[PDB]
Amino acid sequence: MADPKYADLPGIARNEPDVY
Amino acid sequence: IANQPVVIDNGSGVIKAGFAGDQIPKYCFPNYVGRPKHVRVMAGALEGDIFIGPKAEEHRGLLSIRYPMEHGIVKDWNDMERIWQYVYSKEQLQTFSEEHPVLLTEAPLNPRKNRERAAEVFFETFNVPALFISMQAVLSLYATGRTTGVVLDSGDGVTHAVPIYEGFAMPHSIMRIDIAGRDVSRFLRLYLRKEGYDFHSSSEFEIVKAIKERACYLSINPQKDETLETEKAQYYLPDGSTIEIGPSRFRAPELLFRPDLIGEESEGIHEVLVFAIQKSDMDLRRTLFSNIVLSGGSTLFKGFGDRLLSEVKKLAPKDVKIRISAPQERLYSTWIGGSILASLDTFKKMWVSKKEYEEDGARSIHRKTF
Amino acid sequence: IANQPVVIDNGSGVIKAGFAGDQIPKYCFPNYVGRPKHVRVMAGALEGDIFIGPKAEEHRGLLSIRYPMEHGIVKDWNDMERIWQYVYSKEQLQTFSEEHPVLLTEAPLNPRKNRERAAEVFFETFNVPALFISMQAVLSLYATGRTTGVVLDSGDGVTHAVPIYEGFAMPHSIMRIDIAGRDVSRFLRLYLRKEGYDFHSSSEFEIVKAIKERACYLSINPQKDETLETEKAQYYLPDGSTIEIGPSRFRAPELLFRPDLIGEESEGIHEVLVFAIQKSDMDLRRTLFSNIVLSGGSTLFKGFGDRLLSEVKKLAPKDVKIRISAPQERLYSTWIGGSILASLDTFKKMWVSKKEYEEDGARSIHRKTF
Amino acid sequence: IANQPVVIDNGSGVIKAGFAGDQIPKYCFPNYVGRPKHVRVMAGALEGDIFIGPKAEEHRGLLSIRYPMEHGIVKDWNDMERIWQYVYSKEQLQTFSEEHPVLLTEAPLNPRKNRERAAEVFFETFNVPALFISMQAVLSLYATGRTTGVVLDSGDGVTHAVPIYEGFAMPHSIMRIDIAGRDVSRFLRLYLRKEGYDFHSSSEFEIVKAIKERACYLSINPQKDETLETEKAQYYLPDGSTIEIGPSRFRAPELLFRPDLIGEESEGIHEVLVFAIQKSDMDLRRTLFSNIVLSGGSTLFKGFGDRLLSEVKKLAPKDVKIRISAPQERLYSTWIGGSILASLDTFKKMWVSKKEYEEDGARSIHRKTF
Repeated sequence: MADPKYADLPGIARNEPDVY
Repeated sequence: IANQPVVIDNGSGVIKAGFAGDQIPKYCFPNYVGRPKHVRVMAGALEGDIFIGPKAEEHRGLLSIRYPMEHGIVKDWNDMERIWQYVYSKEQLQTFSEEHPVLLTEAPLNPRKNRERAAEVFFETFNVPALFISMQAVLSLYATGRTTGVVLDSGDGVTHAVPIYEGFAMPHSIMRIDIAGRDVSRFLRLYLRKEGYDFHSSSEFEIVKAIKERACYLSINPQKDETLETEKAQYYLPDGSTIEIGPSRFRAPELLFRPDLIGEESEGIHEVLVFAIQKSDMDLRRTLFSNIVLSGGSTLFKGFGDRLLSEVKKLAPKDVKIRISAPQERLYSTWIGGSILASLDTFKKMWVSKKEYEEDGARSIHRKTF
Repeated sequence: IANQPVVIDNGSGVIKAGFAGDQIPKYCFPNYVGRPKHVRVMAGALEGDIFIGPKAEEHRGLLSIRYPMEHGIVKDWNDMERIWQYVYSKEQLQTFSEEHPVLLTEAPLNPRKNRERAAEVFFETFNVPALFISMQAVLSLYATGRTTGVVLDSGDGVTHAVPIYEGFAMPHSIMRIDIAGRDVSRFLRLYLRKEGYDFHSSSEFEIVKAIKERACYLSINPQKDETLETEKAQYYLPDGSTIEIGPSRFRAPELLFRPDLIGEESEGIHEVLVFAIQKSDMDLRRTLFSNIVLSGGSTLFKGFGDRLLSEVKKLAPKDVKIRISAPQERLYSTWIGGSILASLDTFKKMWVSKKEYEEDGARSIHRKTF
Repeated sequence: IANQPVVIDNGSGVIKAGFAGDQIPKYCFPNYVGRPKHVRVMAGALEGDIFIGPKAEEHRGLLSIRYPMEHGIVKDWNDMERIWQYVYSKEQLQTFSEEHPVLLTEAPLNPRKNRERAAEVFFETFNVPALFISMQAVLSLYATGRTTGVVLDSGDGVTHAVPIYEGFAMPHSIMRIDIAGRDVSRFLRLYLRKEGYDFHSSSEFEIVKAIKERACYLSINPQKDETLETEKAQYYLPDGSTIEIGPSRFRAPELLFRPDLIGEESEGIHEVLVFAIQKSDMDLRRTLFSNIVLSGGSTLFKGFGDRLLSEVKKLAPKDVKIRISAPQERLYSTWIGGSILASLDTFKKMWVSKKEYEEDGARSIHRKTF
């Protein structure tokens, strides 16, 4: 979208893997 | 009188403005008043003698800049009145203060005197029909669409972490520091002088912010980066003179994690996030760990969220699912939630009207916010 | 080897020390281990790098103060070992640990692991011939000269009520909260940030304790003081800067009676005192109401006993004579009783000898205390 | 190899040298390299064509003077190498560089590249066995005999206030400004052109320094002196022609307190002294105000110490004991402390040896200075 500052390819979140 | 209300997202670094029910703020400009250093001999000069917004960004070199807000606490009240007047004026909004209700923002655990004097400005000097003051964390969660969430924010003035769970903000679990983007930029400036390149003026200070925004990253292991020798990357000024930054680019944002570098023992960003989850009740901790939301400009460093994960893995209990979420629109997250909050029909009940302010005073404003 | 035994009244805030059969503890100093915040460049600086006692009180600004003991539960054992080593050293007592038997104090209902590790320190690291751990409430009654009475005390860590009747301590009628002087000082600090004046640093925390000690008073009716507007009395810091404290000075010590303000649903001092009298047997309640002994540091607030009476009048059965006794030397009441208990000829039978500890271990210490 | 070590007090205006354990530096000469403007036709002339020390002071008019060091930062490294070689040569010291260890001095918060290049010169061009770089503030306190106190200094290069409490220099409270004696002398010259008596040549520049040293004074109230009309007192030049100085004498050293006159928004001496004290922790501030040490040549203006106190009374908190102490030999303060520091037995542990430099490099020098 429009406006000066964005970050491209950080991702929405960083998550640990879910174990059983 | 229920017109389309205005959303003034305050902050020491940047001030966002616009109307309710919009996707993104149309009016974003940095929060400072610029006044000229030099004498105007020649006629046909830049009139007014007070510069706010894009004029001040364009003509930095002339203007002795000074920030009215430090750590979400307005020091110079005359300067903030001029900025809020500039926001309302024809150069930005093109509307009167009398028509629209106002949505103001503040950091949590601020001085109550500043909140009272803020209300005084909007009700007396400007003639506002209704004012409402809100938190950053509650607005960030409105923008995402969640209810559960720990909001680790990092603006220019303040860093804090309010743990909300299913629409229940816990006021005593709030952890706050006065270490943030401005102090990192001030710490980078001090390093650049130790490297060689000196900057001292207030117009010259914003170059250091631009270097900090562009060329800075957080090392995953700082001891490993210390032992190794850096590459020394370059940067071009508006002048054109090249600057070898060196190790100061990675050591600058370490102020956020190690606040002992500036010489002021605080918790740190990662410790504030853990302490906020720990101060809350036992059964709420695992849900608060799963919903960690990021916001503000000082979360935009390269490898910030990766390091913030690793610090939580070090501190928090083992075998727990950590999820540090962070939307695409982190900078305008607080404004978007305010625009969403303003558009809802419940907004009419929450605010403080002018009639209610004239009758009661400051006590009614303190009651309605909490 | 029956030398003059040493009484060490432990506590989170302050640590009193001295010999048995004395009128007042000669050696009182605050229980914390300060270590320097800055880098010593020049030679002839303060040597050692670990500061306990009056040197730490003199050079607060240099040292990052941290307490080893919270709520009568030692967290950092290495710091408490250094404090006890400082007590015995030539700067204070001028004696060896090998000569004198030790009288130790601990809060009731503490972790047994801490009591075992306390004994390990005194028997093995120091080479004490005989140790004896005792309760604070029993010693306070020894100092007054009574046998009967409930003992409400309020140190820096713990607030507890022990109902005792003619030398019969009732362990099941004991009440306890982890809400005391330190939490009141922490709650005052948070309130001064809401006023305006922040004291984030660890050395700067000691200024908040000094404000709490001097400029605080407990109002009788809290709702009446909330409706009325305060005068905002002044206070001078160690630097010289003036501070209007405002309504925080009276609302801060209210934590003791209302622990829902900090966000920790507990009983409160006045409820604990009534609960301890109620949980005891029916025939003892009226004698326990008449004999109520105050002790510790957080009983020294202005209008504390007046409010405590009013709260007992509210809760207790009607037409019952209440009497909240308060000695002159309330802070040293726990030590004075220890010095009295140490001076008695029965003391030789109560203690745990070194030979007895080497044979049995922790089980003998658990048996002799109760 | 532990010979009687050499002290080289480095400075932009003046450079002072000698040996350890001496009362006063025997070898004080100005830090510049004069080179002849005119052509040498006749034989039996001044040989060498590179003049340093008393020959350069004697023959000013011949030589195009240029200072290698500006603001404690050498620009022309070849000239400083020639000055250091002249110090060691038979014209001044009469010693070899290989025998004695070196005590060099530098201002705080300088470029680290200059510090490495300084070390390279002493270790490789000269063959020094051991080198040590130190701060001017720490040495001034060694000279006086104290450990506590702020060291305000003002030479020809830099003005900086370093707060040190009981041998603990606080690196994050070190204030610095590039507004010292050279900028005052440059500002005096610009004023004398406004008066009428212009100066342009480099040999002719040192006459302005002589005018600055002799006929100048700092008034208490600058607005009162501005309203009043000056007497226009005289001064005779080295030629013989008289100069009526006028208001240029008193307004010239005002630059140190008002840096807006030259056109550079900085703190000023009086603000730097207060800011350095304010940046430190609360408990150390009152002791830092009681111990203020002056140093350098630009503290020798008439009514400077009286103006400093008036400015401290204005800025600092009320009812605080201010005391601006100073040595008798304010110019030789930093050297005497270095000579004291060099003669101590600990000095062997502090320095960077030649073997240690050859192994590690610049990192070992950055590990030993700070």
